[PDB]
Amino acid sequence: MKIGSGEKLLFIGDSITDCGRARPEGEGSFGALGTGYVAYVVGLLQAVYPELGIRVVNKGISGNTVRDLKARWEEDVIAQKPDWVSIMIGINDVWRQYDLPFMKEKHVYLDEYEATLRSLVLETKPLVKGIILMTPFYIEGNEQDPMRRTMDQYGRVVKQIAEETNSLFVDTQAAFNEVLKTLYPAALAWDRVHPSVAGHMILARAFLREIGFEWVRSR
Amino acid sequence: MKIGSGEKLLFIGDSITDCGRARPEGEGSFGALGTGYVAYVVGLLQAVYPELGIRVVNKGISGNTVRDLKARWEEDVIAQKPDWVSIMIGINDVWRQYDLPFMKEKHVYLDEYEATLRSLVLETKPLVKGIILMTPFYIEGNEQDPMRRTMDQYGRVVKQIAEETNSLFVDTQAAFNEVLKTLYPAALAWDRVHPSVAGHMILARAFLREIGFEWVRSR
Amino acid sequence: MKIGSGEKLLFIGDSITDCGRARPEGEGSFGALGTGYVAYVVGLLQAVYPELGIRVVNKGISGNTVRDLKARWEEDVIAQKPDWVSIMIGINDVWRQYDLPFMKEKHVYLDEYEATLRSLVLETKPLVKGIILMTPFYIEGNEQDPMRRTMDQYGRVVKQIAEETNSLFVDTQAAFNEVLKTLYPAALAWDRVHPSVAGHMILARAFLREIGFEWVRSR
Amino acid sequence: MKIGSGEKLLFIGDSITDCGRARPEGEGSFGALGTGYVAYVVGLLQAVYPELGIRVVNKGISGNTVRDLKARWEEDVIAQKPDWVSIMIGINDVWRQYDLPFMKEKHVYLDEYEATLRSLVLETKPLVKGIILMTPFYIEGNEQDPMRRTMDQYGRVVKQIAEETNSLFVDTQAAFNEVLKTLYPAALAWDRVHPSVAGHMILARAFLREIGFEWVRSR
Amino acid sequence: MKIGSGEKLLFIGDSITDCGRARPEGEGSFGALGTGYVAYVVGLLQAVYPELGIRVVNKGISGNTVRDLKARWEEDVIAQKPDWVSIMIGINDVWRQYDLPFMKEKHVYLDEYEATLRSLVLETKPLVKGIILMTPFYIEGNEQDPMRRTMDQYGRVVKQIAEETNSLFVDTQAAFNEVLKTLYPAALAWDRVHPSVAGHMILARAFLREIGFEWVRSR
Amino acid sequence: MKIGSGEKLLFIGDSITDCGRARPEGEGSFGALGTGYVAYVVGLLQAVYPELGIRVVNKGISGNTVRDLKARWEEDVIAQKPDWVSIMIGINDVWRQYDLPFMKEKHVYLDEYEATLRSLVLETKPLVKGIILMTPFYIEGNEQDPMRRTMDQYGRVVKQIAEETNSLFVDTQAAFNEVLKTLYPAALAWDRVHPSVAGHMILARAFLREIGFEWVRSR
Amino acid sequence: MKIGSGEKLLFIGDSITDCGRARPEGEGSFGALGTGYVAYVVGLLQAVYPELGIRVVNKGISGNTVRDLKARWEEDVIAQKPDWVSIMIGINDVWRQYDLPFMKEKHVYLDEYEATLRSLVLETKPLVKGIILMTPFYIEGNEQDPMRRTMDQYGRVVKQIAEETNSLFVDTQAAFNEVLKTLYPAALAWDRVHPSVAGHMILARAFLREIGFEWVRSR
Amino acid sequence: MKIGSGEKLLFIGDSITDCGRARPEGEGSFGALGTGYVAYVVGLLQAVYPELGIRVVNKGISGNTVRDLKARWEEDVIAQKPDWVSIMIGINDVWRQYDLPFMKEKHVYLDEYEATLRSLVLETKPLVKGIILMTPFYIEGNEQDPMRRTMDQYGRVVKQIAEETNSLFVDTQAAFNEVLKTLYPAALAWDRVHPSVAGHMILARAFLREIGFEWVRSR
Ligand SMILES: [Cl-]
Ligand SMILES: [Cl-]
Ligand SMILES: [Cl-]
Ligand SMILES: [Cl-]
Ligand SMILES: [Cl-]
Ligand SMILES: [Cl-]
Ligand SMILES: [Cl-]
Ligand SMILES: [Cl-]
Ligand SMILES: [Cl-]
Ligand SMILES: [Cl-]
Ligand SMILES: [Cl-]
Ligand SMILES: [Cl-]
Ligand SMILES: [Cl-]
Ligand SMILES: [Cl-]
Ligand SMILES: [Cl-]
Ligand SMILES: [Cl-]
Repeated sequence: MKIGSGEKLLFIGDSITDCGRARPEGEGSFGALGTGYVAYVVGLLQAVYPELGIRVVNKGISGNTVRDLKARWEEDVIAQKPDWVSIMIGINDVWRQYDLPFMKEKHVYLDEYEATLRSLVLETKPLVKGIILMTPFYIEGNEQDPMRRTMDQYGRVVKQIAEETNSLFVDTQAAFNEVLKTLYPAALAWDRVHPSVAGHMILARAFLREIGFEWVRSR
Repeated sequence: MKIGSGEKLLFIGDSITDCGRARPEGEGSFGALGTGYVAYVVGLLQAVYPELGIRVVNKGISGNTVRDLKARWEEDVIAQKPDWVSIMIGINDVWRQYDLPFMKEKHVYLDEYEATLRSLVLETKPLVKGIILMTPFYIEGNEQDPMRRTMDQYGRVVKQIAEETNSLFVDTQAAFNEVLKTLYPAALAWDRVHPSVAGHMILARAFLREIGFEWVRSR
Repeated sequence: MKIGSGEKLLFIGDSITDCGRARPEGEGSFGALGTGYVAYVVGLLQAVYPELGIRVVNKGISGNTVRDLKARWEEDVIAQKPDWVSIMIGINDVWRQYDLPFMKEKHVYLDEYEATLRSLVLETKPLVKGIILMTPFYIEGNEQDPMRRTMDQYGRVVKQIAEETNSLFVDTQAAFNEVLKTLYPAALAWDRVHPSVAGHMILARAFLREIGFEWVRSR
Repeated sequence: MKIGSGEKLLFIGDSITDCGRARPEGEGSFGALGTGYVAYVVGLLQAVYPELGIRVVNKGISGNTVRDLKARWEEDVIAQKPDWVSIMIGINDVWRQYDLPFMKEKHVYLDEYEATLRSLVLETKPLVKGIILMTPFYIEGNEQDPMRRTMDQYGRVVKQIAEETNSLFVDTQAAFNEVLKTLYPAALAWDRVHPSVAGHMILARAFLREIGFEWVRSR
Repeated sequence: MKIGSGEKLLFIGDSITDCGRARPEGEGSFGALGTGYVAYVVGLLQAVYPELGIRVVNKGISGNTVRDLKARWEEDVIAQKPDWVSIMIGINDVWRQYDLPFMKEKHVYLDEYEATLRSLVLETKPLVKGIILMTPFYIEGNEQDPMRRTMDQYGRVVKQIAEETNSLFVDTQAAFNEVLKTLYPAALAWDRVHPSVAGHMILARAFLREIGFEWVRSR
Repeated sequence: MKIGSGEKLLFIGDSITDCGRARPEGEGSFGALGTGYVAYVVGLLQAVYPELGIRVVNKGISGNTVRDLKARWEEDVIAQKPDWVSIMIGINDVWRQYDLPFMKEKHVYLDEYEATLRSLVLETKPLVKGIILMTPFYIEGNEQDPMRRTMDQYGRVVKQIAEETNSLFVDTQAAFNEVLKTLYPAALAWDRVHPSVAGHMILARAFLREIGFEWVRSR
Repeated sequence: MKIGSGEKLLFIGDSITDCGRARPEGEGSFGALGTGYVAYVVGLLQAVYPELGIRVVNKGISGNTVRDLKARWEEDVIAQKPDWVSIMIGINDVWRQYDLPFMKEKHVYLDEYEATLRSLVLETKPLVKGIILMTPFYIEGNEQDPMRRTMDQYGRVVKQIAEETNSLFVDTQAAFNEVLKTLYPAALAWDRVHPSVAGHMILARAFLREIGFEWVRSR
Repeated sequence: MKIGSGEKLLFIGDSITDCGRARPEGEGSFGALGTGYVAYVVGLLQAVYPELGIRVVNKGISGNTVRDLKARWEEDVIAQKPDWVSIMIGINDVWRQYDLPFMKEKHVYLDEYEATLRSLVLETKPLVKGIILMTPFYIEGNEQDPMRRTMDQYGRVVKQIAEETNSLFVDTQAAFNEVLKTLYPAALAWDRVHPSVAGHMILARAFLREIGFEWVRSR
């Protein structure tokens, strides 16, 4: 378990991270974390590692791109003095290109995305114990569907950044891809983005595996 | 125009037809028709052929398969004594196979679909002046996406029942396919099924074209 | 088609233009345009000309007169940098004279209306590709009903302005008048102002015809 | 005053009568009567003739035609054992001909109107102390507007049934016509049917005048 | 009729005047006047004197005493430039003494009430055509019930002020007292203050009589 | 204490008893009892005699007269098998005579009141361990107010049925009369019937005193 | 009775004091006091000592610790110029330690609690007639349950402060403890903090006993 | 994994099972399962064993005891034809003894509990592929708290019915007891029964462990 006793873990991202969390503070055991993967992660950490006393904060905001993250980074991340920061962003940066193809100011293209994401990591890194970069995803098994193919470009950039900055790394697309050998997307998400509890459990599990959670502790 | 003065035109189908129509009656100029293609059809007929005096009833019900249509056919179609019946059914018959793959009782497989749709068309045809069979559709441009491929098969059944029964036929998939040469599905429908006003306009236009509507009357 | 690829078309007016559009921005494919003629225009443009990529903004506000338009023109029109501006105003300028005949400050009489409308057109014209002036209307077929007779005076002023300024011109009253050879007003609008889908389709069609939309493209 | 001490006065009709009255009972001093002319009548009677002890019941139902009155007459009129019955019906009988011209089953044409109203009056008359027939009306000053012209015909039927049955008679059209020499319809009722408090006062005053109310008692 | 053509009549007071009027403006034919005596007055004036074109504004605020009136007098009265001002205040000034007898700051005793009311009249008088002073009231027929006896003291002060300032005068208590020879208070108002439509009609009639309204005009 | 360990105490009456109790059951510690004197009684019993283990059911129904109690007596009283029944009824029996003086069917005059209450008490008495008859009341200190005077008569009937049947008796009027030497009615109840928490405490205290509650147990 | 005629008694605390009181003022006979012990105290004082005319203000705020009280003390206590101040605080100071054991900034430990509480008392004492210190409580009968054991430490500090400052003292825990010889906590409060009416009556009674209330006055 | 491909797993119990599941059906991927352990189980199965194709139905109903389960067993369990039935019941059977100690009909004492649960298990076992008996629980670490001690006894009954019937068994108390070595109950559940997401994760994990789930499959 990478995360130590008494440390503060902060999640940031878009609607997938937000999932109705309390604004602004995003912190608490009784519903403030929202109803998705972040809450599940916290639940599993308290169920299996209750004695760690890890404080968890949810700073997800629905609709955000990486441009949006940068605009609130000082208040929502730096000022919280976290020990660990998890980032999942990119879905909207890409989705806008495809759902509102002529509203170009809503789009964040790959080279802006890469430099902005890198800027967040590099600002943050000297201030925390660690960073977890989670790729964006698209719940679509055809690698050549245009949005899937784009998403994969963004996920490859995240991986490159994590390698270069010695951050932890969660490939969410790879997690979905395993399940998509069996299920058509619509069984997880009608819209291919916002999933069922199952999808959120896919995400929470992928995150926990990368931080060295054990389902039943050797300890 | 195939449809003539004083005739009662009754539309039946699933959510795409329903669009929040008034239940049970589904009839009237002031919101009873719902907010999608059926209303748009009636509006355009009224704007361009006000003198036709067509009465239009919306018997769409969200969620329905053709098995559900059969269960209400007597009270919602035959008892309304329509002159013209327009049917668009099949989306849910297919979609349940993909979004609830393990709840097999909710699926209506091709054998049940064909037999049932066929039976409804045959029973109805001698009772009315005319039938219009509209294909189901899936807003997805890849013919080898599994659900698109299934939907195309269901739509071949509809085409061949229309041909056999000398019913009018509207190929709604082909109408979307044209726009899909330009737009990614998400620009019309996040979930590839329930579209924007533009999608309902694609549907209304396809219907009207098949019934010989003229945008500006030749006269 | 007068409107070119990539251009921004902005509609302004009263409740007939507003129809519940999102405030303040009024822009988007999924409901921000409201539920009336503006949305229908956009729907038909995307259904038939998806590749044009025309951005459309709805700046209608319920209750407005031309005095009101002038008060928000800089923020709601100039600052949007549109390529095309469509204006429909006058209904309230006139209606107040008849529904609140003793609340005179709510009235905008014809000579103020004419000069104010002209001022908007002349301010705007050097900044855009084109202007579309749509007359106000009253859904009443008796030319000598007092409100109808007044409305027609205002529509004649709009026509004169469009001719003088080389704007495009939509005679909405003439569009209604054709339909009113068959229908009593109440079949379109109980209040003779706010119509059914059919009325909105009358308007959308009238607008599209003036910009050279084709229902089925020669192209 | 035609109406005397301890008598039960029952009003029946459509929305103009209903005005949100309590269902099913329609009786009582504290809001059960609704918010229009029936309540205003009861208030004025109470203010000026408190000692009369008149009981008043509102059996108005929004949307009704005379065909609807007949269907509920037994339970809503005869079973209430009133002394005096006031009827105002006909607006919807007419209005449906004009606002839903093609839904002919919703229309109640003059033959059905006369026969039915006549039958109700004849059946009721021997069971009660008195009947008051109030004309329907249309807030429109042009006698040749098609709906006004129809409404005037229906009102001639009412007048002649009242004369034949020696019922009291209230010419509500004539009461509006007087105000319409000054006001355009929209100042009283946007839709020419459901008026402001002023319109309900015109109705209440016309009723009271016919029953011999005095604003200040001669005594 | 004291009130002339084109003049502005403004009502001010407490909840009895307010009756849910629109804030802040309190002016309009379609519900802004609230649902009580003020609206009824306007209704009767439009029904019988439509050609007068009298503008009416409702500045009632629930809970107010005369202290409260003075605090908003410049914005709610002076700044409206009325021709006629009607005042009804005192009910709360008195009621608080009896319902919250130990919350003394809510009480306005008679000598403060008299001087404050006089100050409003004297400030206003040089700016208007006329003032109408309506007494407060308490719907209680025992002159020796403590609250009734107090209320009567306040009404006598209003009468004295009206005489001294040559204002018009409405004795609302005397109007109620006539009806209370027949009805127990609870038939008009459970709380002895907020009445039925009948009570509001008592008030509206009392006001109209003092301004020389005729129910049927000699004119 | 008259009431003993393990006994079921059932309260019945009108709004004063109901106070928003859960329907149909009316039983339980956590809000089912409503928010007035019945709940206050149960709370005080629990605070001071927790060991008594009294079960308490609230069968109050807003609006009821004794005629309504009779109509539900079998299912709401006898079928509950109580040990002790507390009745407080009469307010509405009286109040309808005064607030709806002309709706005579809603009145329950003294002959019906006495006969009915008497019959209920006689039928119930052999089936239970004990009955407590609480007078109705009117929060009004003037014995010659007409409704107070009637209520006092109804309360004499209750007292004399209690004496005859050796039932416990609570004179609720006398409990209010004591406070009314100090407070005007409006300080307890604007409408002289439905009081503040203080009024419900006056009722609860009167009940408890009659059943031999001690505020601090003598032990 | 310690509290004299005309004096102002102010309660402050957490949710147990707040119980939905009106913000900000917290004062009035008709619901502003909330629905718990404070209201009950006022009810009993008005039922038994109506002539005292004691004004009572509720300044409870849900969630508060003693740190929170100190932050609003000047506006919510000093500025009200009370004669008597009752304080009940500590429940949250303790509860947070146990429900959110890793959100340490929400905790108020005993030595901070003691000094802060003392500071409030000492600031206040020269400005009032008297202070009533009510212990916090936990509805749990096992003295060695960790939260109960902590709560008792805080209650002992309150007692010490009251002794040192010559304040009045209410041991709420001792009151509960008597009832907990019979009832399991859940019969009073599922959460062991927020009780039924019974629990609130326990509190109100404990408070009244300490101020020398008599249930039936010797006087 | 004990549970195999294509099998229908039906969960039944009280609120802890229900968690807002869809009624009556309780089945489906998109929210029908509710928001607690049942949904979490289904999500984890889907994330880790998507190919198993397990159908899962939630028949939990808030408030139920085993007496309630028996009353609906035919329609909610047997008629669903499940392969696997998971039962968790007993919380309410116990809790009513403690929170409503005097409403003895609501209690289900150990004799009724054992007999009834036993009978259900015996009747069901020959009709299905397997049964999983989950203990009730109480989030309380003191074995001598009276309700914890009772709950432990009920849980011994469940264990011994499971052993006798060769049913799978989940000791949910033991799973909470482990976390309770660290956390006070209030950190998981204020009321010691309805827990946070962490509590539902403790339950889901205990279930999954008993059915041989692997967090990462050995393969
Ligand atoms: Cl929380
Ligand atoms: Cl999002
Ligand atoms: Cl409609
Ligand atoms: Cl559907
Ligand atoms: Cl949108
Ligand atoms: Cl408008
Ligand atoms: Cl009523
Ligand atoms: Cl109607
Ligand atoms: Cl208005
Ligand atoms: Cl008021
Ligand atoms: Cl309860
Ligand atoms: Cl009642
Ligand atoms: Cl209050
Ligand atoms: Cl709190
Ligand atoms: Cl679902
Ligand atoms: Cl439950």
